[PDB]
Amino acid sequence: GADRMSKWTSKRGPRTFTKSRGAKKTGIYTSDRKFVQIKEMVPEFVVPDLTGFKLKPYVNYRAPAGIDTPLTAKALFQETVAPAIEKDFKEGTFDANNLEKYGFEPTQEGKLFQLYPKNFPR
Amino acid sequence: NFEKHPKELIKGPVWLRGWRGNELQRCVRKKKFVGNRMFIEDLHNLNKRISYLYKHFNRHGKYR
Amino acid sequence: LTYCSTRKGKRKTVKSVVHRFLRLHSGLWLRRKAGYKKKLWKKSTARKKRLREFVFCSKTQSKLLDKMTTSFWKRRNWYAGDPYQMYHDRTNLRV
Amino acid sequence: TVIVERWWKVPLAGEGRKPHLHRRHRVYKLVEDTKHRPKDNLELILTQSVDEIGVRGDLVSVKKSVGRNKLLSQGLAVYASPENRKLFEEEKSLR
Amino acid sequence: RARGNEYQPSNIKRKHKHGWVRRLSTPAGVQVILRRMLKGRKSLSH
Amino acid sequence: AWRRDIFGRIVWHKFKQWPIPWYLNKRYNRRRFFAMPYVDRFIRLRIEKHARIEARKRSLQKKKEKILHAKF
Amino acid sequence: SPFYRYGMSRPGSIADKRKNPPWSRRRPVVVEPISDEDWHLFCGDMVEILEGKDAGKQGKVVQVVRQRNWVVLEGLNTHYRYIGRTKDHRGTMIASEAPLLHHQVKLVDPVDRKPTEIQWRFTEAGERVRVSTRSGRIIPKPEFPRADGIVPETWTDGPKDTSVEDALERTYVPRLKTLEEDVMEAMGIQETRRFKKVYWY
Amino acid sequence: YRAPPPPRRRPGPHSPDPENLLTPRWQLTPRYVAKQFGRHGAISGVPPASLWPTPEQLRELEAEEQEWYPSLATMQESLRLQQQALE
Amino acid sequence: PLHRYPVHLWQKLRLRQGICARLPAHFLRSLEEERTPTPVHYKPHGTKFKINPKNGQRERVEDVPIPVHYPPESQQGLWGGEGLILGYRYANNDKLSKRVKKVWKPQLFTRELYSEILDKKFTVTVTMRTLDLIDEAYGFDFYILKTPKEDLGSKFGMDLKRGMLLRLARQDPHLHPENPERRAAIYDKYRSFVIPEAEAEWVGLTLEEALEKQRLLEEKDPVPLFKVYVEELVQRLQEQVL
RNA sequence: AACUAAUCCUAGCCCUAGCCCUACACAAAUAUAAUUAUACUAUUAUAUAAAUCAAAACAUUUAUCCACUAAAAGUAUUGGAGAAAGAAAUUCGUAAGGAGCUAUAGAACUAGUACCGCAAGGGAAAGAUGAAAGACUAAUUAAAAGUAAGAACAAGCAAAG
Ligand SMILES: [Mg+2]
Ligand SMILES: [Mg+2]
Ligand SMILES: [Mg+2]
Ligand SMILES: [Mg+2]
Ligand SMILES: [Mg+2]
Ligand SMILES: [Mg+2]
Ligand SMILES: [Mg+2]
Ligand SMILES: [Mg+2]
Ligand SMILES: [Mg+2]
Ligand SMILES: [Mg+2]
Repeated sequence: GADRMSKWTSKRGPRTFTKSRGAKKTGIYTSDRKFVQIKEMVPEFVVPDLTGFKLKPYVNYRAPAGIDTPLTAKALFQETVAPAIEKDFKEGTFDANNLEKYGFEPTQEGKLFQLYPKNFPR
Repeated sequence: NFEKHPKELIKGPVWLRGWRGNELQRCVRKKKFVGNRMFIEDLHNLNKRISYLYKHFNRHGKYR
Repeated sequence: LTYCSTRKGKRKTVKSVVHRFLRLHSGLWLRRKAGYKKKLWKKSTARKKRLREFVFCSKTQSKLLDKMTTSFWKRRNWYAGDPYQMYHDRTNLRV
Repeated sequence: TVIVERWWKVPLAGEGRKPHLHRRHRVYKLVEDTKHRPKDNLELILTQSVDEIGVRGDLVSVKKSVGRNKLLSQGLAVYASPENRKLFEEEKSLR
Repeated sequence: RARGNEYQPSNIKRKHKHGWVRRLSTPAGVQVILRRMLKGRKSLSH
Repeated sequence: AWRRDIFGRIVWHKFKQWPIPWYLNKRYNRRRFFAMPYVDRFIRLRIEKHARIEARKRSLQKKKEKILHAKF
Repeated sequence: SPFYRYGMSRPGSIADKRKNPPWSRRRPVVVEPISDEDWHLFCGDMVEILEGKDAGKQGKVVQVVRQRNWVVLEGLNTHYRYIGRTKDHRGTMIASEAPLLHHQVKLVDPVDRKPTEIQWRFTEAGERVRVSTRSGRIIPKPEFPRADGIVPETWTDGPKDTSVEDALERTYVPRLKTLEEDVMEAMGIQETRRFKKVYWY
Repeated sequence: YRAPPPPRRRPGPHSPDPENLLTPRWQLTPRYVAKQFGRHGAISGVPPASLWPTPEQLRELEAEEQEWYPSLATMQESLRLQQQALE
Repeated sequence: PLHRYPVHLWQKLRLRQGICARLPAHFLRSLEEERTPTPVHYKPHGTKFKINPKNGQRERVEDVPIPVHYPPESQQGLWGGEGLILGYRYANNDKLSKRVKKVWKPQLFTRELYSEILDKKFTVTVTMRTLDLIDEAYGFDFYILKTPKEDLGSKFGMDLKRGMLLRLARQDPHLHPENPERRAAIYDKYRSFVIPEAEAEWVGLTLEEALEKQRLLEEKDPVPLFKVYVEELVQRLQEQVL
C-alpha cells in the first residue's frame, strides 16, 4: 500500500531518515555532534561595479544582428598566437622549447582556474 | 531450353519458395532454414507450435 | 503409428511387421504359425506338421499391415535366384 | 583415469557436422579405471652415484614412485631420454 | 478475529525488504530488476 | 569514462572529486562496472526488442507513402 | 503529438487550446509534403484564385500555415459570421476569409496581371530568387509587416534599450585568459592559495 | 508496356570470396572447385594438375584399397581353401 | 524479423569489430583455432571402419567426445586434461534398472615440481596422468612447452608457457646469474622452442586480458591543439620561405 | 412526430523480403533506505535442466524442447525389439510486397500507464464534425434489447383454423 511512484524525500519516513534537497555543504561535523562552518566552503558572489555601464537588458530593433560564427579553437589561435609566431619566424627568434613565451601552458597544475579538470564553477 | 525452372521465379519466404506442405511440415521447414537466425521468443513459440502439432497429427484425429 | 514425423514429415514403418511378415507384390502377406518352436515334445506329429508351414493373411490383416508399412516395402524387387520369384503374381484368378 | 562408454549409440554425423546429443547419451558405463591397471617402470640414467642401485653412468629401472620423488628431482639421476643416453654413452665410451 | 489488515506500514521494513540495495545484493534479485527493465515498468523497485 | 553497468549496458560515467585514491575508497569498491554471464540472455533480448520496434517503424513509413501517392 | 490538427488560429491562443484538447484524436489530415525549397508562396505576394467562389479574383496573401499548405488571401473566399456576440447584443457581422490550398492559387507576374508560374533559380550574387517559367523575370520578395507588429524604423529608443551604436561597439580582445581570470585582474582580487590535489574517479 | 528482360542464370565460372562469413561453406570445398572445371573447362581457371590426387592424397586411396579390396589371386586362393575345408 | 548472421557466428564478428580486431593477428588465430582436446576419458576408434557383427557389413564409425566439466579450481592446478564426468549410470549395469546420477572425480594429488627455465619450485595440484605425461616428455619444462593450449587445459599452465617462452626468447641473464655456463646449457637444451619475443607475449592471454593489454598500449593523453596548430603554421611558413 | 442509442475510418498492427552493428543522449544527481557533491563496513553467474505428457497403468523409454537445402530414406540401425527413435556413405544447388487486420479485429498497448498484490507479478477500457470553428461542432437512422407515446377488462405454452 506504499506509493511506489512518488519521489523519496526527507519529509517521508521516520525521524531518523533524512537527506538533503541538493544544498551544497558548507561545513564539517566534528566529534561530540558539533558543526564547524568553514568560510572557504561558503560561496562568495563577485559582483562588479555597474556605474557607467552602457548596456541594458534589451537591445534596439534598428540595430542589425551579425552572422553567427561559433568560435573555434583554430580561429582563436589565428587571432592571438599566430601573429606573434609569424613575426618571430621572420626574425628567426622561435624555438619549440619556448612555446610558453606565446602563452602555452604545459600543465594546468598550479593554475588557480584549471581548464581540465575544471576546479571552478560557473 | 530449360535454363531456369519456373519455381525459381516465385518471390516469398526462403523456406517455402517452390515448396508446399502442411503446417507441421511448414513449421519444421521454417526452423531448418532460419532456425539459427530467429529471435528467442519467436523460436520458443515455434518449438511449442511444433510440439502441439506433433501430438495432434500423430495422436489425435478421427481416423487411425 | 507416426503419421507425420518431425524431422522429415513422412509416415514411419512399424518394424514389428517387417520382422514377422513377408509381402508378395500382388498384395498377399506371409507369416509363421505361433508356437511352432514351443513345447514340441507334447505336440502331435500332425500338429507339428501344420505349424512348420507358411500361412497367408486375411483381407483385414493384409489391410492392417499395408497401413503399418510404407511404399518402399511394397515395390518390385528383382533378386536373382529368388525362391519367391513365382509367387509374386496371381494367375488364372477371376474375381 | 576414468574411461567411460555410452549405453546408447549416437547416429553418424557426417564430415563437416557435429553429433548433436540427447539426454539418453549421458548414461555411461565404466570401460576401465586406468589407476588400477598394472604400472610400468621408469628408466633413468644416474647423474650421480646412487645408493645401492648402481654407480653413476649406469642406466637403471625404478618402480615409478621412487624415481619421481628423489632420484629425478634431487639431481641424483636424470631422465633417460635420447639425448641424455647419447651424452652419457660418450662418457661410457671414453673410459 | 477480523482479517484484512495484514499490512502494517513501516518505511524501514519496506525499503530493507524490497528496496534497490536489497534487490542488487543477490544475482537472483538483480535478475528481478533485469526483467522489470525489459517489460518497461515505471518503478523497478521500492 | 565509458564503462558497463551490472545491467549489461554501456554508460558514460562522470567522475567525482575525492580526497583519497580509488583503491583505498570502500564506497567506490561497492559500485560494480562489470556484468556476470546471467546478463547475457537479457542483452540479446534488448537487441531483438529494438529490432522489432525499428522494423515496425520502417513498415509504417512505407504505408504513409502509399496513402500520399494514392491521394496525389 | 500524433493527434494535433493545425487550424486558422495562431497556435497557443485560447482558440487553439479549445480546439485541440489533450484527449483529441481527430482523423489526421493528409497533406502533400512540400520541400522548403519547393514552397514559393510568401506573405504579401499577390495571387489569383484558380477555382472557387472568387475564382479569377486576385488577392494579397496575409497568412501562410505551411503545416496545412494553406494560403489566406484578404477579402476573398470570404464567408460571413458574427464577431463580438454577447447575451445582450447580437454582435457585428463581419466577412471572414477562408484558407486556400496552394494549388488553387498562382503567383502574379510583377509587371503584368497574369498568373505566371515561377521556378527557383540563383542569381549572379548567388541569392536565391523566384523566376517566371515563361517571360523569365525576377519577382521580388514582398515586404510585409512582422507578426509581432514591431516596426523597426519608427522604433524610438527608450529606457532599458541600448543605442544602436552602443550595441555595434566591439571591445573583445582575443586573449588566452578565461572570464574567471579576466574579472579578477580587472577587479583587483588577489588570491595566492592553490587547491590541493584531488583524486578524480 | 514492355516486359523486363527475361530472367537469366549467370554465365561463366563462379568463385565466391572466402572472406565473407555468410558464403555457404559447401561453395568453398575442393569438390566445388572441380565442378567449375567440368562446367566451363579451361575458363574456370582451376589448375588442371590439381584435379588428380596429390601424393599424400594418393597414399590415402592406395592404403584404403589394400585394406578392403584384395587382389584377384587372393580371392581365388581363399575360395579353394574354403572348398577344401568343406570338402 | 531475422538476424542477418546466425547466432553461432556472432563471436567471430565480435573479434572482427572494434579494438578486438586491432589485436595482433597471431593472437586472434589462437582463440578461434580450438582443436578438440586429446582423448582422456574415452577410447577413440582405432579405425574409421568396422564390421558390424549382426549384418557383417562395413560401417563408418566416429569418435564422440564425452562432455567433461572443468571446475574453475582446475585453472589453478595442472591436471593432464582431466575433469569431472557428470553423467548417469544404470543400477547393476542393466538398462532395465533405474537411472541413477553419478559423478566421476579425478584422484587429485599435490606435489612439488621444479622448472629449469624458471629456476623455481612450484606446488601444484596434479593428477597421476600429468605425472606420466611429464615423464614421457622428459621434464616438466618440456611438458609445458610441448603441450598445446587445449590439451594443457589450465590457465596456470598457460602462464608458465608464456613465462618460459619469454625467458628463452629474451635470453634473460636473470636465469642462474653469475653462472653463465649453467644459463647457456638450459637455453641450448630448450633452443627448439625459441620464438619471436613479440609473439611470446601474446601466449595464454584471454580475450579480456589481451583487450586490457592492447588498451594500455594505445592509451595516450590528447595532444594539445596549440602544438598541432604550431606544427601546421611552422610547416606552412617554412614551405613558403623555401 | 423519441428517449436510451446506432452509423463511421485511420490510429496502429501482422507476415515476408532486403539488411549484423557503429540511437551510448546538454548541465546536475544515483548502488547510501538508488537518483543525497568527499573517506567509516570495501566489491564476484552455474556442477548433468526437471517434470508434465506417450506407452490406454507404470518402473527401461518417450520426436521438438536440447549445425547447409533436395535425394539416398522413413532405408541401415536403435528399442520393456512395444510405444517409438533414426543415420551415413554418396549425389544436387550462382538466389520491396500482401486473394493480411481495420477499434470485442490487428500487438496487452492511447499504456506496461491507471488499477490490483508486502513482493515476485498480473493487467485493462476507449477515438470518430467540416475545405474553414478566425464558419455558435456536424450529421445520419419505421431501425437491437429497454422505455415512452398508449395500464387492465371471465378462459388458461398465449398460438392456429
Ligand atoms: Mg551427406
Ligand atoms: Mg489483503
Ligand atoms: Mg503487527
Ligand atoms: Mg525417467
Ligand atoms: Mg502413460
Ligand atoms: Mg493412477
Ligand atoms: Mg485491441
Ligand atoms: Mg486489449
Ligand atoms: Mg426499440
Ligand atoms: Mg380462447
